[PDB]
Amino acid sequence: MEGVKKIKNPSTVKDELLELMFRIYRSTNGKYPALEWVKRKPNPNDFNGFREVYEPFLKFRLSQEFDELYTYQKDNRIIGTIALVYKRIKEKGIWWVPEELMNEKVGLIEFFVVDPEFQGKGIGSTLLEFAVKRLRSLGKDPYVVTFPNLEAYSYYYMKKGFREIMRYKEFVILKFNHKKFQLE
Amino acid sequence: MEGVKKIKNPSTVKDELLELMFRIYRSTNGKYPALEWVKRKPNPNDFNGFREVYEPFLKFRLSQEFDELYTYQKDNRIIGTIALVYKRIKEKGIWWVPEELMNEKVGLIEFFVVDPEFQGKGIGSTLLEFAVKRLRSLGKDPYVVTFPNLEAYSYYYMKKGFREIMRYKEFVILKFNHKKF
Repeated sequence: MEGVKKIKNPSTVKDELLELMFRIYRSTNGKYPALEWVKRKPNPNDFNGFREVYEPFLKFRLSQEFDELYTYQKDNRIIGTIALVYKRIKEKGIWWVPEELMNEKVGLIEFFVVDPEFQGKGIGSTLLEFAVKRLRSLGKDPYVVTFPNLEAYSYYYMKKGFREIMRYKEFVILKFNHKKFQLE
Repeated sequence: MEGVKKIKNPSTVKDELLELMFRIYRSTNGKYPALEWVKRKPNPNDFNGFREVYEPFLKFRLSQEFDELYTYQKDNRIIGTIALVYKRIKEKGIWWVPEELMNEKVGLIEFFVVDPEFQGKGIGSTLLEFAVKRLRSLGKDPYVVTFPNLEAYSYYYMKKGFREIMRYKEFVILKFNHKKF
């Protein structure tokens, strides 16, 4: 048995979600989920370090930020998630949200992920489609945020001695730094 | 045996490279290799459509863009690649680089990939480190070009009807356009 399932009280699945987010952090080698408020990011295989710096963030989002949390479950197991934020965005304090998106027709989608062992199974499409329609039925337009510095090559090169020097056109040029490389 | 091999005549392993690159195309669901000029990218599992659009580029690059091509092999099997461009870069038709950065001190690293089956085994590091060293020796400062739009989330969302509306240094906001979807 499987399917989309709404979580009545998002905070009650924090532990299960925490572990799902860690497996993703490890599978993506520290790429996701994003840790904007973290100076030094923990090793992707370090769960304790991950939890210590992510648990507080999740606790807050599950309690206040998220207005609706949806998950894809298979036999009572969360293998996919997606959250909606639409209740008074102007007062949500969402760090990336500009004044232009602080209006009644704005709907935010976030916390969208899929268990790394269930990719290309149609789960992401089902979740996203459900989320887009849910927001629409609420008279809201769907918006999302993304972090380009997480692009695969840039991310790899960056932690390999390269530094950003230019980003003209649809490209981002990086340059190797000898002193930065050895700094590892 | 295994290790890094310098391909004397890059155009000789064109077919094997095509095969490897298609495996990457399929493994990254159409993300890599980048097909910028392509308005309508072929389905990630469509080898014929992939070749028709990518093979001509690869062919040109192997013969006219790359000055040096290195691979990492396990016997005759290519499982990693990396190329160097540092000779007369102002005359290779390169469009993904600024005119201000096309001097004799510039060295370009491209065609860097590793077979999806050999991740986290040190292959990538070995090749990159080799490339960087070789470039520095020739008195060239190594540079690479990346495509931010290929970021996992962006790429996925853009494929699902999302379009960019606002851009910031650390993030980019995307809005769903039903009328377009």
